[PDB]
Amino acid sequence: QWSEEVERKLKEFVRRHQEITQETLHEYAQKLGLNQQAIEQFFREFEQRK
Amino acid sequence: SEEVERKLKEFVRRHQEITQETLHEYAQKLGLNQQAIEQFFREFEQ
Amino acid sequence: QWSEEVERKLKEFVRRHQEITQETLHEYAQKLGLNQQAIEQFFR
Amino acid sequence: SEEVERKLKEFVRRHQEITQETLHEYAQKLGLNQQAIEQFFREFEQ
Repeated sequence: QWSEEVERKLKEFVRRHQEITQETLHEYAQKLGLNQQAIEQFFREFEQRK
Repeated sequence: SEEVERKLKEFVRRHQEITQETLHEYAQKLGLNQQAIEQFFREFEQ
Repeated sequence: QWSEEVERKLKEFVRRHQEITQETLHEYAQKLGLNQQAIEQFFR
Repeated sequence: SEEVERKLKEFVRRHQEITQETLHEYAQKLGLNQQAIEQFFREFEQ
């Protein structure tokens, strides 16, 4: 035990938990952004054909 | 008619709004939980 | 050297994160469901 | 009317798949992080 190494490891666990969450939420929003662009494009293409 | 076009576009807009609001709420709740554990480590170290 | 309080706080952090996720997903499904049933009940 | 409704079906399906896959990936990454701290503590075992 090093109260030091243990403290370091716990703090890194908490930091990484937040890092993983932020990276996930951004990726999710990006992929949703793309799915939304796609259905918008369909609506336009459908209208063009009217 | 253009009425179908209206309802379908609104369905999609509401789907997006629900998604946006819920993602914001989720991030806020997770952020408070994160604040809580970080505050605990600060206090504990003091 | 071992802190039960630190152990329990960390386990609660992880528990609350899971709970927030499960509750958020459930709420998200409810809200999307209300919206879907509206577009369906528009017809006709 | 029907062809638009079917295309909206695929949008809704795709949004569900994006959400489900994102949740799986998120769980996997948090899992690795939790496993790492668990492994650190198992080093204290005789």
